[PDB]
Amino acid sequence: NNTASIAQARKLVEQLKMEANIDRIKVSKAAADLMAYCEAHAKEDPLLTPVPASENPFREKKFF
Amino acid sequence: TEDRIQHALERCLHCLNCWSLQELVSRDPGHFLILLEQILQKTREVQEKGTYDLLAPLALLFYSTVLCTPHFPPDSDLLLKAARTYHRFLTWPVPYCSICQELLTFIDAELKAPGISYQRLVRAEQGLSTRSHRSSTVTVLLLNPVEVQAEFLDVADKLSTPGPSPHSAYITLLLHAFQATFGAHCDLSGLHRRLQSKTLAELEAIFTETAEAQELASGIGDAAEARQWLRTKLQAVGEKAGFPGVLDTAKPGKLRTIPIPVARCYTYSWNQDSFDILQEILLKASTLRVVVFGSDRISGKVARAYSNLRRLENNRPLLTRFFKLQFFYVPVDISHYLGMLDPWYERNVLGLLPILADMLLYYCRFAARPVLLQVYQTELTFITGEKTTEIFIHSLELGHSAATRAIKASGPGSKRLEAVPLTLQIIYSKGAISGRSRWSNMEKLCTSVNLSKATEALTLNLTEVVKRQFNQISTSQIKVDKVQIIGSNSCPFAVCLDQDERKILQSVIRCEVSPCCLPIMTFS
Amino acid sequence: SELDQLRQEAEQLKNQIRDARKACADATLSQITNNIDPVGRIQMRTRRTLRGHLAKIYAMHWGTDSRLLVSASQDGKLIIWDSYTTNKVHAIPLRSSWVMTCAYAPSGNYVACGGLDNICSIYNLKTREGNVRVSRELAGHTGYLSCCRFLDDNQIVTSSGDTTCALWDIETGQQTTTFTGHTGDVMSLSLAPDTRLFVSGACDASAKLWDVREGMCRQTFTGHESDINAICFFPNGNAFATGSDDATCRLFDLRADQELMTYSHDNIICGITSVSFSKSGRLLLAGYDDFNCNVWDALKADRAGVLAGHDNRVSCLGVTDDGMAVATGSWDSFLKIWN
Amino acid sequence: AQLLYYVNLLLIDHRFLLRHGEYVLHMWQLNADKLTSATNPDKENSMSI
Repeated sequence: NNTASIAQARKLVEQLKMEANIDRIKVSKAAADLMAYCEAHAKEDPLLTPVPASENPFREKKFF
Repeated sequence: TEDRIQHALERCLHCLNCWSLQELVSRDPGHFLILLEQILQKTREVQEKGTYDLLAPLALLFYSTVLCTPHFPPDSDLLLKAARTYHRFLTWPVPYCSICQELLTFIDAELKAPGISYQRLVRAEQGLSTRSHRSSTVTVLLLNPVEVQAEFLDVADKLSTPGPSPHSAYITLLLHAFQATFGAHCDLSGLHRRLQSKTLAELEAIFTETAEAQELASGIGDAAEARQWLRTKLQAVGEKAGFPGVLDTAKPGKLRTIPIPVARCYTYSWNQDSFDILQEILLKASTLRVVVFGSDRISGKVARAYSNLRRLENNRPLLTRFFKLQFFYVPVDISHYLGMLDPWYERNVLGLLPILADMLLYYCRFAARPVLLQVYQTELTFITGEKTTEIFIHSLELGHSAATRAIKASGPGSKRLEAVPLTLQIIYSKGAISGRSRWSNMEKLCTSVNLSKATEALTLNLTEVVKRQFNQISTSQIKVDKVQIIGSNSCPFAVCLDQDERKILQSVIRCEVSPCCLPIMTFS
Repeated sequence: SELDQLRQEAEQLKNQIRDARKACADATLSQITNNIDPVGRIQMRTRRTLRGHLAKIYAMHWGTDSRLLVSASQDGKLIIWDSYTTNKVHAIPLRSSWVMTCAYAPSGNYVACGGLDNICSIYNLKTREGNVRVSRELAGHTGYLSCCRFLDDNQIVTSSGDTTCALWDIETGQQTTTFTGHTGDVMSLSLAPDTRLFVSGACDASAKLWDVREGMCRQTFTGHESDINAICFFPNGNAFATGSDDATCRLFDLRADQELMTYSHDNIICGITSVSFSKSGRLLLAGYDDFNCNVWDALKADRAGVLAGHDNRVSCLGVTDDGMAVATGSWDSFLKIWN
Repeated sequence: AQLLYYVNLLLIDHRFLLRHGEYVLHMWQLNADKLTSATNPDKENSMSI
């Protein structure tokens, strides 16, 4: 029962070679990027900053 | 010895006593004739007193004993006396006359050919085949490790070990074959030593020339002549063979209990409930013995695989083209049901090399009485229009109970995953003992429907909801044999067969019910 | 020989990956985010309630229009709601009552669902006769359909309990691509803003980034101590969060190919059922198996708020494409919109 | 014990044999009447044993 274990263990090692063959980026820069993304799109997010009730479709109008 | 055997017999037919007695007799060949005479006398005490109860155990005891008795005196009247004893039972109901006719056939075989029964049984058990008369009775064991018990697992492991050998098996069979006929005029040691020096091929040529006359002499009307003409046949064979003087010796050569070489036992682990394991094993004139351990839940699964295999092989005979199937149930609800019914089953095999494995290599060779439960054929229908008739054997379910079962049997899903009533039509036939069925029809708002056991009858738990909100429940059991359930396409219900979650079914719009080789067995 | 050398090559390449990741692990997100002003307390209110489901709700998915939303429920039904009006735009009865997932198409014309039927049933809302007709039964999966997301009207990715995902072409009814590799049931998936990549979470307590284009596993992320129940991309598409039965969420960046942040608390002991990001991503909304739906500051990792409007497990939740409202379906048979 | 039903059945039959098997019989209700050896023709409201 080696033909299965070997065919499996080869996929594993061919997969692990795939994952290791990537140019990673410093975690610090990943964070800086995400923080500055939220900083960029924070205004367009009504969940973060409460918007006026007039712009809220679920509280100021029943006709749509 | 005599009184001990008689008193142990009195204990035998009143849990391991059967074994104590087989061992006691096995010690010194003398005991066998004592026990046989005692049995016979007792069977005439019944031939004349009554109490049908005690015919089956006594017939079994006689069969078991005479089956292995090392040798009968040429002048002994024991077999003819036994024939005269059992030739007076034909005036009894069925099956007593059937048992007795079969036993008389066995006695006919004995007289016409000594040691024919033991040699046939073992040659079937050991898989050794003559070029003409082939025989194989292979006992394969099905065991799920976590369900079976330690000791039992040890028994299975030991049985899997190929204890006997073909050459040792041939030696033992030639020994018993010569000792049943010649007996005290044959020195065991002598032959046995003029035997081990031989080879497997010639041991076969001989055991074959032997079994062939063991048959041809059995099939002749002059049992006494056939007998002496068989002693003579074996003599004329043993002369050529090359152990002359070993036989027909004027000394009182002693007799001893030659054992029964265990049959070819294979073990296969059951991490399954379907019998596809059996076909896969097969992928690796004869019979096959399957022995399984009886757990409580396993019940349903076991009986549902019984039904599935039967119908599958009915569609196409594959496992029944070269082997005949024999399935054995070993306790470890059906167990309770059979426990109080058959006192012989509750005495010998309900409770259960080691004693356990002798009483399991014993039970499995004698019991030949199939007692079967009424399989229930049920044809379902879905919204898609699929119709098939698959069986349940212990109980059926429908409604929210089967959905709950699936809800928890989902594992990955059961971690990420009220009984709405069902407006269904119930058309059930209250059966009549006289045959005058009584129809009654309703439509009721019931949540779950549970067929349960009581030709047989089926009790049915109904769960009526008079009002939804904690639905109201009025559970009523009513005896019914043919029941028809009609459910609108817009009211599919979760149907489960045999309480096993592997067969929880949905989308059913209609369920028809009506009571309806491989046998399951019961000792008496 | 060949298998022991291949096993030691596997277990050497693994520590090469661990060292390639530890090299980039210079600073944590909690340090970098220590300075930024906390988000405060996200006081949320139940705006709507969507009644009509007769039993547990198993899934829901917003439409790209932000107004319509599908929801699959234990009662065997798939309802399309108009969140603004609370009226049921559709009440589709399913052939199999064991529905577990649903997915409004981005166009709004198609909806998909599936479950233990091992089939991804695609339905058409804009039918020739205007009825709710079944366009396709995408069959082929050997396990329960656990989740699926439309790429378009004609393409759809589905995950299954066979430890695989698959891209389908609805026209042919055939598995365009098959995404094998998981060693456990794939509970969830999520298409990136770029439809060429998607991540998937499985019961192996690990997530995997897949290439829709080719069909190969690009990266594999670990860290969870239990089954991953839900997964989705960060709005930008360079990161994704996973919720697990170990009572924790975790954030993974693709470019850094490692965990950035953990979201958990000693008080929180039950697993996470669902996760979603706000339009900006500053807020992470995690569903739990204690009738709660906690709001986390994605950067501070602090529990900003709690949505407690359900009597039973908060099974599913979503956010509109405009982030204007949060839907949460639950086992209490009711969905609830929040703002 | 106030008699309410009766029925009879021969044990040997006309052709010199003994009766053997399952038998379902319909009872008469209540002389030469009690020696009858035939079954009630009322097959739909008679007591069957």
